[PDB]
Amino acid sequence: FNLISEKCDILSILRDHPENRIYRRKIEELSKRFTAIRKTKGDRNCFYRALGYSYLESLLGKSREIFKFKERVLQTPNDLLAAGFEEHKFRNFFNAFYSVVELVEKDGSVSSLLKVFNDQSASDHIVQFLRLLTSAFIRNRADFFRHFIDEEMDIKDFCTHEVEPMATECDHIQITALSQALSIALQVEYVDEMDTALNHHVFPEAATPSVYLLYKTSHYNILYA
Ligand SMILES: *CC(=O)/N=C/c1ccc(C)cc1
Repeated sequence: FNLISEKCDILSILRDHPENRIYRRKIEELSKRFTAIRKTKGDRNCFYRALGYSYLESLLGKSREIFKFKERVLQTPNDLLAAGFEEHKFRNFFNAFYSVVELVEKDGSVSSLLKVFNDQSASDHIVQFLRLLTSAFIRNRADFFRHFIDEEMDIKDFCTHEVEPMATECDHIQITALSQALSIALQVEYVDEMDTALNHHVFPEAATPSVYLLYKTSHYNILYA
């Protein structure tokens, strides 16, 4: 369980910030709204790894939602090809993501899903697939990211340097892009060391979330409502 942990009580993370007034206040508040947490390894891949695991976990036992997600995943090779990725270079990463989706359908257990995401090889193939898909979806919608995010940014250089490579950190653009690319509704809770309100953002704005993440000390952990 070195990449994604077992579930722990929310108040168990007080020990990560001992004798810190502001962290203690916000974790106590968070505990009023959430019951449990899973921790992720802080290796620069934790956003992709957390979102991937938590979203597939939320599908277990839901036969219609699994059918619809499988249908979308089968079309993602077309997104990658439209953005200029070559099939023989994405094949190994697509095949690893499709395999874990069939595992959700066929096997249906938390234990089996958690083993794949703690297997360094399988888990890293999954993360690399999610990074390529994020890149593709941004590149195919460059005017949308320029219009609504940043009219001055260089989209192709940004994807090359800050999306595709393993261990590169995320920002709002990557979160928005992967959310839209797989139709995943997610809520991020923010815990920083300023004397401010505990606050959250939902991606996309309207939505009812599937997934809850805690962003704290540059790190994304998984929350349970
Ligand atoms: C999301 C992820 O893997 N974060 C890792 C991390 C932890 C701490 C710092 C300072 C940078 C990156």
